[PDB]
Amino acid sequence: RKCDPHIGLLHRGTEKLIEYKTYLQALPYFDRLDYVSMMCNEQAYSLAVEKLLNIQPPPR
Amino acid sequence: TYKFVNMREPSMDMKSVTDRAAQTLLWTELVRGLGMTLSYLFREPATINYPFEKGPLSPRFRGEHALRRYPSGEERCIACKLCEAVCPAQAITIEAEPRADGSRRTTRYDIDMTKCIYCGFCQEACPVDAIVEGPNFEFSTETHEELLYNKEKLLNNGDKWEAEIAANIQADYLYR
Amino acid sequence: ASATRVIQLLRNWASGRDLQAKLQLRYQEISKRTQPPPKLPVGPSHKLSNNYYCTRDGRREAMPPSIVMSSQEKKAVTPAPPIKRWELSKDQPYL
Amino acid sequence: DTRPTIRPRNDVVHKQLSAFGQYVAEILPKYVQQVQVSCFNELEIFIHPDGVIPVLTFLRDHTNAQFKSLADLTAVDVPTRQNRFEIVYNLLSLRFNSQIRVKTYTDELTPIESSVTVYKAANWYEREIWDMFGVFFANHPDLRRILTGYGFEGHPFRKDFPLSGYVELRYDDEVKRVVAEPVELAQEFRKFDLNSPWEAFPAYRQPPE
Amino acid sequence: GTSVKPIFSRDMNEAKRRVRELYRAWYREVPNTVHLFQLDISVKQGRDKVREMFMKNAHVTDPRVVDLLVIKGKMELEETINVWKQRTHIMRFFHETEAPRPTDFLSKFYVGHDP
Amino acid sequence: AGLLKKTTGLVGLAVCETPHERLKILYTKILDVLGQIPKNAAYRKYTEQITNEKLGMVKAEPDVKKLEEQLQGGQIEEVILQAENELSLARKMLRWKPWEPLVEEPPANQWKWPI
Amino acid sequence: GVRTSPTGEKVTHTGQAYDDGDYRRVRFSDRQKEVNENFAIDLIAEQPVSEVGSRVISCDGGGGALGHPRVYINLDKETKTGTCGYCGLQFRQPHH
Amino acid sequence: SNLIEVFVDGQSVMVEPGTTVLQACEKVGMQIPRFCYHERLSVAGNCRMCLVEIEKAPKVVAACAMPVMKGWNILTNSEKSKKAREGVMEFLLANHPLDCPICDQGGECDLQDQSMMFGSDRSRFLEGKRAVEDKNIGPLVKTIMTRCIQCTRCIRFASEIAGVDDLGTTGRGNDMQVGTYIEKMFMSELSGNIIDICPVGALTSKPYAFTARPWETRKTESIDVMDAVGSNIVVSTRTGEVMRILPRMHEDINEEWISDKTR
Amino acid sequence: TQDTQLIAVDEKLDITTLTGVPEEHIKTRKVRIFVPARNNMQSGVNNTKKWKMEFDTRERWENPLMGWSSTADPLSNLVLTFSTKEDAVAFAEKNGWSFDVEERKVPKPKSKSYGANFSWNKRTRVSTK
Amino acid sequence: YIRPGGVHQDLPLGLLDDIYEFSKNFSFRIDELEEMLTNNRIWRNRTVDIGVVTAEDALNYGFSGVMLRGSGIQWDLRKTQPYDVYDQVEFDVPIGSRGDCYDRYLCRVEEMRQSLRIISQCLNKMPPGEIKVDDAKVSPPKRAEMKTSMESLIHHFKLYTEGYQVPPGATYTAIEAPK
Ligand code: SF4
Ligand code: SF4
Ligand code: SF4
Ligand code: SF4
Ligand code: FES
Ligand SMILES: [K+]
Ligand SMILES: [Zn+2]
Repeated sequence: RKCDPHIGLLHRGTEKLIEYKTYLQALPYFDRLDYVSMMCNEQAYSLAVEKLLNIQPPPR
Repeated sequence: TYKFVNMREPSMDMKSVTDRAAQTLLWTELVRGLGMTLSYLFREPATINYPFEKGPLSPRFRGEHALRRYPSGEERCIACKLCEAVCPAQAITIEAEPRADGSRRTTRYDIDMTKCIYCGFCQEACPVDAIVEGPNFEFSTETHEELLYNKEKLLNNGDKWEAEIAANIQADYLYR
Repeated sequence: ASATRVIQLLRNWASGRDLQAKLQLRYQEISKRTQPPPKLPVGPSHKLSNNYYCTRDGRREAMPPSIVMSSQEKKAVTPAPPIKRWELSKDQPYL
Repeated sequence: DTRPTIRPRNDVVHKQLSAFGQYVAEILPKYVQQVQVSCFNELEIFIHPDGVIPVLTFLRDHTNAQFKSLADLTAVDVPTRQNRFEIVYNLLSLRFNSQIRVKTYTDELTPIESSVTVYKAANWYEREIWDMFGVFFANHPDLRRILTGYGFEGHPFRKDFPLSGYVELRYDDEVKRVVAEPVELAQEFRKFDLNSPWEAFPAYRQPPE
Repeated sequence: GTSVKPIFSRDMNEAKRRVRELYRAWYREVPNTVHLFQLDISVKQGRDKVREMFMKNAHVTDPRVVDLLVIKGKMELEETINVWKQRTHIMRFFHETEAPRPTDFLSKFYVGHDP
Repeated sequence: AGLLKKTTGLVGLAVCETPHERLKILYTKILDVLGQIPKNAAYRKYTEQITNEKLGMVKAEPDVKKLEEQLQGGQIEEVILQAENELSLARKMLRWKPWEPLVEEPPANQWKWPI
Repeated sequence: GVRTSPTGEKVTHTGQAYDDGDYRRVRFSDRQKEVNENFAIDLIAEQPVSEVGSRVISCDGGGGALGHPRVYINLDKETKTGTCGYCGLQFRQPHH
Repeated sequence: SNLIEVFVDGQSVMVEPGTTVLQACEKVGMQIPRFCYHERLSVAGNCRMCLVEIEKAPKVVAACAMPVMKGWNILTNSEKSKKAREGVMEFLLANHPLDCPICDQGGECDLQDQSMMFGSDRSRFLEGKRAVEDKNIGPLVKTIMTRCIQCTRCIRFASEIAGVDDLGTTGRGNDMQVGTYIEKMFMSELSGNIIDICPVGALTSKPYAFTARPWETRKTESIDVMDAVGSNIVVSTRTGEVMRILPRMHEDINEEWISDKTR
Repeated sequence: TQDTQLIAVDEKLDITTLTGVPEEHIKTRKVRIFVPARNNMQSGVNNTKKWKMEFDTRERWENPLMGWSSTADPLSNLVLTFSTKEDAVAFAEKNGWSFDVEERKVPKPKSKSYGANFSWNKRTRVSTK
Repeated sequence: YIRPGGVHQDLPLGLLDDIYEFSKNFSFRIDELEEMLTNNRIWRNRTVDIGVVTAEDALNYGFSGVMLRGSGIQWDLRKTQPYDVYDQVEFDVPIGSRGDCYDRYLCRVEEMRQSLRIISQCLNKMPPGEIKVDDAKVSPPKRAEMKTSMESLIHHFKLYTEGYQVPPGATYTAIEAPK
């Protein structure tokens, strides 16, 4: 009837260390965010950073 | 553009119901499943015979840090410490000191194997291609201590491999 | 490759497909592992002239968020034009 | 935009969010403090704390806004500001393919009536905020420590909380059970002072305050 | 600017009110949590553990915070009642492994540079 | 009109056997619930304009097929849902009273980005 | 040239040599210290000095891109053979 | 009063007559890039890095030595000013030897950080470079004269502040070198101060050399004890030990200069 | 302006009990502020504009192994940021912490005249540029 | 590999052909999956009509991707909000009718076929161009330029000490993950 999916059993304070590291050192955190579709996480981080930077990636 | 998936309609005619009734009674899609596995039984396996057969890799493989040396003999690391600053896990511990000759040389170069992540950032850091990730993965250990590498182990790893990693960066520095 | 003829027709029949046309193990179609030197191209702005950073400085081009309303006839408008209904894929219209 | 380095700007929708921002601003001027858009076509309208119900109820139900996809419930600590905790909502409009974002200000103690009614997605997010930042929310169905450890102390993403933490764990033979001793690091986090003392961007520079 | 929004405690008494049944439930809670969790702790020192926790923080006078520990203490109790917390979590309050930190300036001096 | 569809394309939402006159009567509902709002209020001047218009093209052609592209609201069955949502708002701010001015300016530099 | 301590403990090029009184020497029995026998100080010492007749000599260090940045070496000090900070290869100015 | 209002890049602010442009820029907060100009030291106007374009002028005005007039718009972010900034910045950087990993100024180099903000993203130099003989003076301060940008800050902080004739600018043009000509050993009590005034690693501290780098250090401030002055200083603990001493600016006690016996 | 059963809180806010820091780490921790002095080797100034919350340094014993600086001071690595000292102390008092003050290092007026560097009866003439 | 400002390294020589070798045969293995799972009555009766979720309930719960598309909801990030070059490529969005575990399972395997289509177009659309932006303040300069020019030396040095100076602000750049 009622379900409670308790979580935290793997929890790592990912963005807590993200604050102390810079963007490049922050990139491996994203690859370890989803351990199934890793480079898709890389895609989200790279798009976000270069969106702030007002710089677009080359077509290649 | 888009496309449905579960929009097939079952036909109510005498023919169509017969196949469905035959499928339910005489299990055919189950037998179809059986045929798929059986055809795979007669399919050759793809089991690499470790250790005698070893999986393929690429000249860019990252693992088992090892300081290199110049063709003269002097080690590459000038203690520029970009690897230390870059290292996203802070596994690198470098302390510099002016050597008796005058040029720098790290008196302490410990990279903690169980803090490192083998991201390959450290080779991209030092402009003298001092530290690189070699092709080794066969350094599993039984005590946590031997994983904690130091300058002496790093140099010994470099002298041990060197030649293998000498060609690796020769076939990859064009890409970099 | 490998296998013999009578085995192939056995697995061809049991799977209802021609597995010999394309398999799931690489035999000879794999590209040669050693490759010629990869001469890479250069950047689009790689030029000795008229390439000052005064032109391309995207980090600088960014403007603080343009404020419109602050605490200190008309017509209704939408955040964006309403989306349009996609048509069935003309390749596979019905699975 | 012949140069390929910088990303091109898009003005047609850029004016559209600002027009929609004023459209929202005029309707409910009791709760909208200020609204603005950035270069990367991202509009943000700022609401008052007690405004979590109607503003989202607006965006969730309006025939011309209809923002129903709740994106994320984030918080951003700013120790300088008195209301350091800044609860941030984020909504996506399915029909109008846009991303609204409303954020408020809140102290450590001051509550927010739970917005699980407008979006039940916030309910599970709401647990994290009190775990992760610690801001309690009023009349919440079940607001639980769900992502941090059992019986944790404090709020780790308060910027006053050490990265390493306060308690470390180990298995102890004399009790045959894991005991939480105070942390004692093998190596100290070698902080890096990474701030060039020259002006970074003259655009976003803070004038003499 | 002294006038601010309250959570539940409109006054001190309601803050005093919520502390009351919180201890009423928690006082009724100590004997069984030991019993089910197989803790080798007698009921008595379980009960007054809740006691000195209760006045380890019963010094602040702001009505907005006192009820925040009430709900914090309220839900630390909820997590215990339904076997969510384990042996390590219940014992964790019962500090065992660390030696007593120094009491006299002689003991502060002898340990190290720490104050 | 035409043949009544069997699926709306979304589970849960079913094809309405009474498409237009149902939408019309609930639309007259959202004309009248809006009545007890003062005219100077912005939501009125937005709504009755958007109200009194799409009450037009529904009665402009009773057929279901053309009216899907009159309002760009997709299939009519979800327009019933969304117009009902607009009805919900008119009831909601009947008690919100969201037209007197902004409650209080934000505490000093409460946005101030960067810091 | 690796050198040994009084307790048979070979020293590293950094100069570390744990004394007998050091309790941290007990991990060393039954096991060994890895010593880079190629002491980095004396595989550069035996390398000769090249003779180039210029006031400034590039110091790429061979290998083209595979080496160290081409820091230019000043060569006018008669009493000091100008060596590169990166690679340590001593360069010399013909004896006038 | 005689205060003169100047509409610097728009915003208009009063200022005393005779005040140079930089003081007006920093009055708003415009940290104008500079190399050869330090607050308590004579003006050189040499690096040409502080070139900013003034309104209604066909030429870019050397803001370093130039006083402000009655009403002026300092084009801080204009293309002409940035073009002037870019031209001279790569000019200084052109003959600069490629030893950032080797030079101790790495991470505390003005020539590095300035190029990050006010600089290009590539090079246009195809010819060779120039290498300078390292002048040897002092067992306490190290000279790598190939890295020198000839800002002459050392010679002015010597002759005015230290009040001692020690260094020169021997040579001419590209071959003019900062040094002592005849060999010496500059020996002032405050001799360990030119290390900090040097914008590049041309002059560095011998004992601290090759020992620690900026991001590792966690600066902690204190005062000097070696003298009764009590000079405010900055300690540079890296991992549990002191590397170098910096002269914390406080004006009255020590300004931002400390003698050798303290650093 | 916010009338919903507001309580007239006349006592200074003390949120120290909620954050649950250890008791030895709230009293035996001197907490200090100042605006960083510019790195004297770097003429750049865009860092001496913010106040920060930094603490007192505890002991740093060398590791028995290779020699990392093992520390047991969790609060040491807690450099915060503050726009103004008034906001800095506001954080300090809100979680009441033994604190001290420090005044913003303000520059003085550099009376600069390049025409002074050359003179006839004035001694500020410079011998070499 | 994918870093802010392009992609770190370039594609090794010949790898694009190997991708074609894999892609040409991967369609067969998915026919093997669908035959093994989709048709079998055990897979359906155990998984179909299980865990249904209405469209309004699904979306208002904050669900996304296969949660929405499988359960009737007509929405996909690439088609609607085109990020990167995903607009140029063509594909189909396999939405479902009912929206149970089975319908989601079929939605996943049809996206697999659609993924093959996107692979086919982009692999044949490979341009002549560089792998990272031509801005050394965000992208590391080439290793050949690393040891040749001073600007490249500084730019890589500073980029590898502190990184790059990102202009202030905030964003919610969101793309669809395969989940
Ligand atoms: S691979 Fe990455 S984590 Fe490992 S040592 Fe190198 S930089 Fe550090
Ligand atoms: S980055 Fe390379 S050169 Fe620099 S210290 Fe590390 S190993 Fe040595
Ligand atoms: S002084 Fe020159 S070599 Fe040293 S860090 Fe600065 S730019 Fe690099
Ligand atoms: S040595 Fe240093 S201070 Fe002197 S002129 Fe050269 S760069 Fe300037
Ligand atoms: S700093 Fe003004 S010219 Fe050198
Ligand atoms: K210097
Ligand atoms: Zn060299």
